[PDB]
Amino acid sequence: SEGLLGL
Amino acid sequence: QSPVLRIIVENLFYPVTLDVLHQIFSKFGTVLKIITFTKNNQFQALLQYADPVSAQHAKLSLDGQNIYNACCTLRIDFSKLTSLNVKYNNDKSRDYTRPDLPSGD
Repeated sequence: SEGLLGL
Repeated sequence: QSPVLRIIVENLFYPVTLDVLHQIFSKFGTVLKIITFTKNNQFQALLQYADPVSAQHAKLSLDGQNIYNACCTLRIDFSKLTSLNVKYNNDKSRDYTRPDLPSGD
């Protein structure tokens, strides 16, 4: 469930 | 083949702006217009590429993908709309080919 962008 | 994609962002645990959608989808083509809205209690958007192949490419590459870690899952399908009509440039809609549009009213 990793994302395309970071937070 | 339609150049317009219908997008639903599920598990919206962090705000997703129109501009972030532009950033992500711009990797696959030239984004001409984007309109976001709420329907069926879900954040949704219509996004228009100049090339139907870019739309196809984005759908294949991004469908089911999370925008950020553990949230904001993209659900993507093709729209039967051949293009999009945007009246304003603001936080909810944007026509990247018409910088002259008002922001409201």
